Amino acid sequence: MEHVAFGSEDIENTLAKMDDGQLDGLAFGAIQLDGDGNILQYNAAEGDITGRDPKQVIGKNFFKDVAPCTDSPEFYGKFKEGVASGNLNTMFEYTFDYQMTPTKVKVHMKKALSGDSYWVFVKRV
Ligand SMILES: *C(=O)/C=C\c1ccc(O)cc1
Repeated sequence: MEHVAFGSEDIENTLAKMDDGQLDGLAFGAIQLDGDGNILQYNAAEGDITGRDPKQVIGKNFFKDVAPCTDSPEFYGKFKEGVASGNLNTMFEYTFDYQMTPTKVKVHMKKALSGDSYWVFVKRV
């Protein structure tokens, strides 16, 4: 497994050398989003969590199509402000109840090394 801890202070240099294949090795759910909210990478751990099929989520919009739960000032509002400022590093708890049993999760959003690209990390609590 990829021995990287949730909430690490350097996760972005770490998940830079990783391919999608190496991303599944993560002990937590990893989601990469472009600046518009579209999904570029989805990890199986995220899949084990949300039940969504990684292959069928890449290319879609997280806020609009896949996970309407984050369409609130408490998640999306933070993502949009983070994109606008070009710097995001925030952690919080949330509920994912769209087309699924209400599952309590820990969320960590951070700006990736790359210019317009953002990480979403999730792990059950
Ligand atoms: C609300 O967010 C429900 C579900 C959900 C589905 C997929 C992903 O990635 C997160 C959350």
